[PDB]
Amino acid sequence: HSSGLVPRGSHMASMTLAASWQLDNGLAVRAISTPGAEAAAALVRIEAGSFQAPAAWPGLAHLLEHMLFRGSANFSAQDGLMGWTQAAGGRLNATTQATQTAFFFEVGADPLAEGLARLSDMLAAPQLAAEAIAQEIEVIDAEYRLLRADGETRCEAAQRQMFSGFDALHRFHIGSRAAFGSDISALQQALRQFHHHYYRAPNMTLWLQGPQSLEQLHALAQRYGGGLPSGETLPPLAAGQDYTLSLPGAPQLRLVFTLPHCRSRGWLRRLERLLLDDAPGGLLARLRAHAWGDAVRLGYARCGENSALLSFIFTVNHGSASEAAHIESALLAWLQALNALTPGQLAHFGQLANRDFHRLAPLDQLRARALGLPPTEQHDDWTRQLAMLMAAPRRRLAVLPEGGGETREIQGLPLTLGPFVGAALTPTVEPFRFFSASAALPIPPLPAGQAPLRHLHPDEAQPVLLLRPSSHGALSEEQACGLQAALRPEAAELAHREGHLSVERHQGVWLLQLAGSHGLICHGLNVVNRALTAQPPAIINEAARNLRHAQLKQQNDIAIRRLLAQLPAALNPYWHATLVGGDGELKRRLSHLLYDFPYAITAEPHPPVTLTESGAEHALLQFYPLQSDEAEGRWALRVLARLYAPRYFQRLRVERNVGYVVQCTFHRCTHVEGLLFALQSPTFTAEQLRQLTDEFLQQMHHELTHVSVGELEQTQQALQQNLQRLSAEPLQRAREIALENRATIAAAAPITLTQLLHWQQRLFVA
Amino acid sequence: HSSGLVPRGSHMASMTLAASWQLDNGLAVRAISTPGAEAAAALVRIEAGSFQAPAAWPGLAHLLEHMLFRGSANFSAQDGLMGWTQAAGGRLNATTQATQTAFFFEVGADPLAEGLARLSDMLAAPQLAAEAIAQEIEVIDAEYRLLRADGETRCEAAQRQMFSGFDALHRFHIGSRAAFGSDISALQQALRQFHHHYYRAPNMTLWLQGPQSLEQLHALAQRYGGGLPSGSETLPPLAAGQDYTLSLPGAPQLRLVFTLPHCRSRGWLRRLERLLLDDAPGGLLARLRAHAWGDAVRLGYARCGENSALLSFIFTVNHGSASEAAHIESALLAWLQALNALTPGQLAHFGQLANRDFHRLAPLDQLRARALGLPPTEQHDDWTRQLAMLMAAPRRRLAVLPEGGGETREIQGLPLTLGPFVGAALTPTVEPFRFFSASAALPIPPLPAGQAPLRHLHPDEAQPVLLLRPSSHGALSEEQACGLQAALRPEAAELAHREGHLSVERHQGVWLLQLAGSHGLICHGLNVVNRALTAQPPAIINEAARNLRHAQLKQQNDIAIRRLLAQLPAALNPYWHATLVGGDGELKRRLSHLLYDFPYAITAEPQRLHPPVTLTESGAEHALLQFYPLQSDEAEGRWALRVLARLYAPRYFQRLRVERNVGYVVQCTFHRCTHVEGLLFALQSPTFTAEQLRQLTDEFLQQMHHELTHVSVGELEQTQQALQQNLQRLSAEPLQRAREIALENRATIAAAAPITLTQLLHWQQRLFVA
Ligand SMILES: [Zn+2]
Ligand SMILES: [Zn+2]
Repeated sequence: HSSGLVPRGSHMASMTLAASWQLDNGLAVRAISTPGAEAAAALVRIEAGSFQAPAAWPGLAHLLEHMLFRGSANFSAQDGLMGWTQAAGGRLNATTQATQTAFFFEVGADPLAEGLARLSDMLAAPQLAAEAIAQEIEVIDAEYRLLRADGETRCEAAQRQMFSGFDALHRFHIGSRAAFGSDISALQQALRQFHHHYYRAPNMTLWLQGPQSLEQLHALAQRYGGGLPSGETLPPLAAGQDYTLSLPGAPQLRLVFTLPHCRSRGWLRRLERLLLDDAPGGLLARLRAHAWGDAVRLGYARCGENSALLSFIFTVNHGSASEAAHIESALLAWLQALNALTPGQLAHFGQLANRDFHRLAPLDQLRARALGLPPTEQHDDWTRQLAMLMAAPRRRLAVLPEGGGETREIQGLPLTLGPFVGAALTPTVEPFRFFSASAALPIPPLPAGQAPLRHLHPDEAQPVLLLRPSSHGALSEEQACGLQAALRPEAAELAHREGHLSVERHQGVWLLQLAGSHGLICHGLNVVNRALTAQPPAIINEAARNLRHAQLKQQNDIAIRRLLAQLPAALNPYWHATLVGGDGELKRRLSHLLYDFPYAITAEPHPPVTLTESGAEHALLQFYPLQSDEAEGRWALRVLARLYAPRYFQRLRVERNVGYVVQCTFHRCTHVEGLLFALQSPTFTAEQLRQLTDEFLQQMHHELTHVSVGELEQTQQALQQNLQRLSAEPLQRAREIALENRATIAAAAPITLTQLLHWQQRLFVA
Repeated sequence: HSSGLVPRGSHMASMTLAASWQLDNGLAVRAISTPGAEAAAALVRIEAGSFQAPAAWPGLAHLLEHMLFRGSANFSAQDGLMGWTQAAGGRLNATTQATQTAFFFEVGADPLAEGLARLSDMLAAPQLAAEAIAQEIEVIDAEYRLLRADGETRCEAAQRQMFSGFDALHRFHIGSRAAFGSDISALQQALRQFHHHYYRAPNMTLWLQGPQSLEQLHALAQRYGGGLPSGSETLPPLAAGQDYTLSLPGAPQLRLVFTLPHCRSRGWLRRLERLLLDDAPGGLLARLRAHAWGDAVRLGYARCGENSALLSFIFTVNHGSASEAAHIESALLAWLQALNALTPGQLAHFGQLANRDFHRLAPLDQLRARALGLPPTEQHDDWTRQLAMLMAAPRRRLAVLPEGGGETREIQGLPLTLGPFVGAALTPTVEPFRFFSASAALPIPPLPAGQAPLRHLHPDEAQPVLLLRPSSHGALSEEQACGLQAALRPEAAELAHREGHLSVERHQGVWLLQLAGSHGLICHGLNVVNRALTAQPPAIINEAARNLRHAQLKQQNDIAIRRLLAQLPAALNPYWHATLVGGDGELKRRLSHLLYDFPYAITAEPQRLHPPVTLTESGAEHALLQFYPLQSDEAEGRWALRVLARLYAPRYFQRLRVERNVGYVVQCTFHRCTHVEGLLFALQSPTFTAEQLRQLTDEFLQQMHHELTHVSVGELEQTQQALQQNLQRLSAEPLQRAREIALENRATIAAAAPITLTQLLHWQQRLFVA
């Protein structure tokens, strides 16, 4: 027995903390305190969506969402949450779904009260000015014309067509000039009645997440949540027909199960993490090995208080009938396999799934809690969930370029629906297998040869190896897809051992990234050399299907995103290697193992771009790069961006309705920093958009002289506060050290308006 | 629809992360990364306890637990975990339970690998030397004789007597000179078969928690957990038997014991506990106190086998009459039925409140809870099914009274005076319980015209804390203190739901009223403190009297060395002083006005030396307790004291506990008592006398008088660099952080650091020669 008498002084860990409340008005509150965090975020969810709009007002809810950003009893639209977030360099978005609606933002810690002040106000007392309604009728009709051509929007309408239950399921919900009406006065009282009936506190939930303490978060809830007003069932979905949908693009198989909507939905996040696992033995490895398919994602959509659709969305290869039957047969057997997961496997994959979640940004964590997949809990009723789903009614949507039927107006969208030509399911008897025990990491042999290696922040912890091609074009598009296909099994294995391996584009720059312990990078780099040398023909084929899918996906994007895709190639055989962290002996063993990397490793040693599109949509992407390498410039470009961005949006989006995409931002692309302008319009031509951007630049030429030195100091403090702090997670942190060089920049701060005005004109005149 | 094109680049929040693995060898690993934490901790739990010892070797497990801290293949007892935790100033302990055993430590972050090295080595390859066995038989037999006088040990033996199911339940498990026997080489073969059978990786779970990344913790778990043995039993559930009355000195108790399946999710028990211990009006404690049926409760949970547990509700009662016991059971059953009605919002509020108390624990204690106690709550845990499982479970009653009849008998090697349970009838229907649901806004209190003084450190800084403390030790009686607690305890629980804090607690000898929260909250709470504390109804003064007598009886039934620590503040020695630590000038000034109506005169804080204190006990236990106060209050002084204590602490332990078994309690530690800092020595022995123990401490101070000059400058530089890192950090929680600022003065203590040997020994002189 212990020989101690008095306990040693003890200091608590200071971890994440949660708390739940119900205000006296009926608002539910969920606070999450994350000490030390950079960002704070908030989200209000309302229990009403599209399905709750009156049958006579299609898209009423969509319109209400737009209009809440158009001014409230204590804030005009500019001083409201939209304009305040933009000045602040925050994030902000909202979503109207079938049965629920949500509004949410992300800012720095301190200005949280001001943000909730405005979120609370727009939710409680929107102006709903007839004049604003008139404007947003046009904005939605534009979004409606654009949505008539969107693959996902039409896929989701098609999926709902596979089920029945109630009228709203198959209604039009986007809205349109036709549907909103000529009587702007009767539209505005429909809005007021919807808002008055559903935007009550007993019908809302507020999530709060920031570095603030639970006590500070409670007070903000009481203060801003207390100022919301105080004061009906859908039947469940029944399975109908399978279908085929004809759409341009890579073919899909979407298996859609109709499920009850349970309170405990974290199991679905663990299911997602297993479904998306690339490891050998899993579902994706099997589909690729047989060239049945290449990717999957999970859709979950609540359709009512006790009714939901869960959709497994496969990108497939041939789109043939026997392909679909093999895929569905594989999914049902894999779901069976998941019954055998041991407690340790459920915990391992469950907490793997939750750390994918904790790595999202606050805004996106709150989104997932409110409308997406919650965090996993280790004592859910896993096998009871599994048995619910495998028995749930399920229908199949094949999406194909040629599919049959003729186009038809369904839910206000053009849907070409034809019968599903299915083959018989053939039992999948081959066993699936999943990670369980992690063995000791092999110790690779070192080559005698040796390649050059940059080593930064030596002998610091959490080492990261970054391998990148010399330039844009030193690695081809088809080679990347070959890299990703071959390393995908192995990166999955490394993720269980807590290593990271990825091959991804980061701001136009292909990076191979390797991180973990010292053993992990050594073993992993060895695995990379072998996986990429003798490439079996499955993986060449898969790489060719992935590239085809990537091309088809691009041709079917909206033009402004397609123009952004085209920016890297408009701005422009050896690789470079940089190790960030780790000791000297790590640097040297990696030096040897890099010699067996299949590509030679060498040691590391633009005028404005205008892109346009014409036709059914008009788009302008203007990139004004900074020619210099100076610290004072790259600082000024960021201060300029921050001052320009809210002005650009307010002038061209809210005042004049130039189009649905309106954005001026700082952007880095293939190591070139510069200012980005983006516009896409249904009416104005690309050249008309370039004219209005030039007009905005001329405006800024004379307006920034007059910026209150109050506004400038607050802007240069705010951006030095965002920027001096390197990232937490070491992959983002390793790029910021090796590539972006955030450190050297807040160095040149602050500066005078004379120096800023100087950098302005150097940037936007020839 | 959104008008953006490119995503704004964002940084993740750097929160807590968790991961689980299984090594090739079968070890389960559960990691928790706590970025920025000061401490790291590790626990290994082994699926074997006392019930698993062979019937022929009473106490084999207890001995194995003692003998694993006596050296292993790569580490002596001094270089091993015990001595190494002592050096680095960390925490260490172990527990053998009915069917499970755990070893765990807590240290600073960086040296975690060193501790895993030692922990791994002692779990895998203990020496188990005969000379140390025979030596440890003595320590345990002394622990046996002491435990035959422990109230809780005997209570836990009586509870098992109310159940049946398998032989080990009622066996003797402490061990004794008698039970261990004279054939020491046969004892050593028994240990080693026990170890070699149960101490293998497939039977072990490793918990690690620190500021390290998940990838680092994973690497450490591989390195040290992979060096554990490889290569790969049930007990039947428990039947209810008899109720009992157990006769023991001390405040009467009632213990209601439910026999349960041992399920895999037990976090619902932590929510039940948060509800059980809630002082709010409408709940269970408030009802017992309003009727003077009893004054406290706690929850016990004991795994007994793979699908058998005992859950025990342990009430400190008032009178202990048959009628009182039946009122308390009637209330508990009604209350458990009340918890059925909790809404999902109430389940989420109390479950997360519960987890917040879990997260206030130190790393070491979180790991203990996970492995052996109440895990964290999960918000979708079939609450009503587990409540329905509990309300349908067989249950038995143990009244514990100072005189209960029957006559002593030897049961589980313990003296137990079991009597029949005198049982009244339940009260057929009884009043409804109610629980917090909605939080209304907080009342704004009105100011008085008067005004009081109030310092104000760290102005206009967030998370303010109001500390009211009496002027000295005799400014508030141990009677009024118990009356303050009884009047605020209701009001403190309600502020806890709104996330403020209100406490009247003794902090290192200093009574302290603490209030923390928003500015609105402190004002409201301070106003409530005044109203609740002005006029106390006889109910509240009775409650205080019951609580005072309970404190007295607990004290005079504790182990001697603990009773002497309780006397140290008295042996060292009516207005109040007001401090605010954070907040506006307007907070300070309105607080200033609201303090005028504090029923005790507040004054401004004013601005001597104490000889050493020797406390002693003689009788069946012999205990000595010496506090050598530092008599100045210079910085270099209050630093040197902390260096010495760090240097002394393992030396005191290695010589007196290990090298000479001088007793089962042995400790040298810096200590701080009613504002006096100093060095504290504590010893308790079943053979040496208090004056003989004083002699070894006298002797020990001379060894360091000479030996201290000869300390490797690297060990001193190292000792001051670990001291300085830990000390310069101010606490996370704002209350501790408030005390450290406004009382302890932690910042100043390290201003003087480092120090050279000449004034370290200069300070050692003043402390002990005078
Ligand atoms: Zn012991
Ligand atoms: Zn829209």
